[PDB]
Amino acid sequence: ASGALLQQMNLASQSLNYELSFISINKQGVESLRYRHARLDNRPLAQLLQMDGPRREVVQRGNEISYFEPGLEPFTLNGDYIVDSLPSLIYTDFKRLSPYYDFISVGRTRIADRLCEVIRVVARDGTRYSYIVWMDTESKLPMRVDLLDRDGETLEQFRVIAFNVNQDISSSMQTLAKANLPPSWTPTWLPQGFSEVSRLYSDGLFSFSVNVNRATPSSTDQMLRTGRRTVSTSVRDNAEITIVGELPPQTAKRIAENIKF
Amino acid sequence: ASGALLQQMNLASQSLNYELSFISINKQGVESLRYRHARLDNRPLAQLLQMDGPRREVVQRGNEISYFEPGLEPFTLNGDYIVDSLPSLIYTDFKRLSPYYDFISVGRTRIADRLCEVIRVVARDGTRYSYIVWMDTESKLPMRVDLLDRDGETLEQFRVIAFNVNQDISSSMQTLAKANLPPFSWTPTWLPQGFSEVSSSRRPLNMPIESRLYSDGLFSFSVNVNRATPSSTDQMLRTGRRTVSTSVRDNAEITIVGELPPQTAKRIAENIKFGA
Repeated sequence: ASGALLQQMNLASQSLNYELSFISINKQGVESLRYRHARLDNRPLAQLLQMDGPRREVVQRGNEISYFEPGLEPFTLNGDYIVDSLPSLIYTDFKRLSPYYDFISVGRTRIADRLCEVIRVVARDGTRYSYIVWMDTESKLPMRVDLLDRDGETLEQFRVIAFNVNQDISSSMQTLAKANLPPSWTPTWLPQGFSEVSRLYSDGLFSFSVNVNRATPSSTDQMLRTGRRTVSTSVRDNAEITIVGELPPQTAKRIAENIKF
Repeated sequence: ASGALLQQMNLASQSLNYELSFISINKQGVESLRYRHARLDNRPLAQLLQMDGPRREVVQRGNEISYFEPGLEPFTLNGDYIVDSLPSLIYTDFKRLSPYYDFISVGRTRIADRLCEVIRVVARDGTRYSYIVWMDTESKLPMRVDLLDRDGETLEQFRVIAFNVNQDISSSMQTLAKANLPPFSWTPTWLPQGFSEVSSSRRPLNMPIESRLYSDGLFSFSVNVNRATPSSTDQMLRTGRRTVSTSVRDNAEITIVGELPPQTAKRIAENIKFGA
């Protein structure tokens, strides 16, 4: 049941017309955001508005992502998503994940006065951070997403606050559509499901790089964690192995010590 | 002008029909709430809904507050507004405070995509916590409220996330209008300026404890005095807004409870005089 629900959430995020007022909670604080999404002529339309403070806005048409900020000059990049809108979990190909993750039904509750299916996303080998997701039972849109460290402490929370689904594409989305916008070593142990994309690795959800240079007098063993990001440096033989990305320290360490020359 | 704006925010919160989806942030976490307010026939109507988890709701019809919670039995109490609704600051008589507080204009910014006036509410004697308020420029409704300790760290935060003002009274506020709902031996000798005694009680449980409640119109605290026991100790605990200060002098256990900096609760206790 659970894996199919998660795929439906992915698809709903992409096909429905909707607006979410949400909050993004981390150790820096709580940020207020508004995300609008629509599909016109099989083309994705989106706006991410930042809701307090300076009027930072990012819009998507197709394929191009345009950035607006008072005083600064608007510019357009290529992208399939708006960075830091919905959590990256929502973009997952859950079918790819399914052999090496458990999707666990944890029951249901309300978020934003809407009944929600609650589902844990956990890697089977115990090597990774995990999610929980609360998804709207009716629309399947994500209502809350927690990223959890292995000790169960929350690293990131995303929380819808209010909440509407539209049948007909809204005025501002139609206006958006027509708008004038700016023109020698291998890692011998890896966690299950990670494959190579420095060497960059992904399991379809989390990613990390493994870097190896020659060791210098300045090479040190260190372990730094900033939020999602872990930086692990290790000196073996004449090499400085550096691992960077969304991994528990213990598992970053294990990758390093299993690099064979 | 800042004092006048704050009075207008007070009045707007009471007289307009509106809905606020908001969050309450403190050390415990972030809580999602929805607050609806209306005035029908010069009577306040309100609902506080709790937006995640179990469906707890509180309604106000005039002066009865009614509490609803699945599995439990609904009950109605008397009150002027829903507590832990809008911040208590919003109900202040800012005219009473004016000889003791500064109302300081700190500029303007956006909250919930609305332009807001930003105002600092500061006790002049440096004795109290302070607020900042972000108030909607058009409606004057409160958009954000920070309670700050004296070191400027925030103890509590109200923020609106969205935001609707109605000319007309809603369907649920009309349904609500017509619904079936349930029916001594010691003075303190130093007090910060503006605080006055609201009430006094004595109650057992059976040694008497004598309490006096104090308010300046914004902040409140109680001074409590019982006989000292072998278990009575000096302690100082702060939870958020709430400070609990216990001291043992003579044969008395003085306990101060409420919205006060630790150093000022301590000064109240050491200035209680026993006898005359």
